[PDB]
Amino acid sequence: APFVAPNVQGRVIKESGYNTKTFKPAYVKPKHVIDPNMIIPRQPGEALGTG
Amino acid sequence: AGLYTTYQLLEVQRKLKTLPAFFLQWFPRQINFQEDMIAFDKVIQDVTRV
Repeated sequence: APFVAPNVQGRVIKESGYNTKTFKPAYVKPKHVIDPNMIIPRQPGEALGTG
Repeated sequence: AGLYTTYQLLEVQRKLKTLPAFFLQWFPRQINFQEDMIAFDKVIQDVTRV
């Protein structure tokens, strides 16, 4: 607090305000194409020979 | 004595030496198969991508 000789008025004290933060979320979009070149070939569980 | 020395047999000392199983503890799975060959399919899946 300010020391102020009691013979005088007093001292005016300043203030401070405040702030805000604002954010937009980002966007994510992966995809696969699944044409036959991927469906046909033998997958690991398939028996050798026939499948 | 005379004809032959008499004897007492005391019990037989059988040392049966063996090779106890150690490495087979990491091969617990057993497959009996009549096919010509065994086959593995090993897959790497790099799902760590962003």
